[PDB]
Amino acid sequence: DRVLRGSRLGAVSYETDRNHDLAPRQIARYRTDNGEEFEVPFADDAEIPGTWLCRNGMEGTLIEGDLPEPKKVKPPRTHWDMLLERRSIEELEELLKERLELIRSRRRG
Amino acid sequence: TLLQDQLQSVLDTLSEREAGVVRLRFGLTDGQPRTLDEIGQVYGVTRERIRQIESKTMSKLRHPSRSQVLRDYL
DNA sequence: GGTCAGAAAATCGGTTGTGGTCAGCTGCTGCCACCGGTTAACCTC
Repeated sequence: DRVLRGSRLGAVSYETDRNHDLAPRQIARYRTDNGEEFEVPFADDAEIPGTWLCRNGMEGTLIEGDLPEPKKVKPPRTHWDMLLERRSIEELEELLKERLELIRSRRRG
Repeated sequence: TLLQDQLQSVLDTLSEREAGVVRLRFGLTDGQPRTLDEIGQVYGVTRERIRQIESKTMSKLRHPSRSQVLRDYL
């Protein structure tokens, strides 16, 4: 009545699992913020980046102090800055001093 | 699997220099083929001598006297 | 009535050489995916 066909997106090879003449491997070590080593077996002919994602949840950096670069991180959209893009310093400071005078006359009496 | 074993036997029916030449030519020992002058460097003769040996060995393998067991593996 | 000596094969191996061909590499060539500004369409201050 209803017989179909189908396959998952992937092909299957047929090799032999030899365990001696493998590719030469360098073992690299990374580290997260919370002291979590994650041993990464690379190739021996392989560039080692300073940072690498781990199962710990974050991009764990290298265990070396060779590449400590923290530079390119900033919040591009702060409410203060997008306030500054539409409101001027004297207008904002006038509003601030008016509300300060109001709360001085309210709390003081 | 039987093809791999029959290939190993027929490859070992010939001598070791041309055997390792074919193995390095096709990556049957490591999965990575080599250049002709690379095989000539790791053996000890020039790459053109290597090419002559390779061509005549390929003809010897192509001969029916050794192609009997691989005639209909396709 | 032997006797080194030369000519000429073939055979493994360099060589040179050279020619081409292709893997790939990579700066233009140009098209293609978000991003949002604007421009004629709906509800009544």
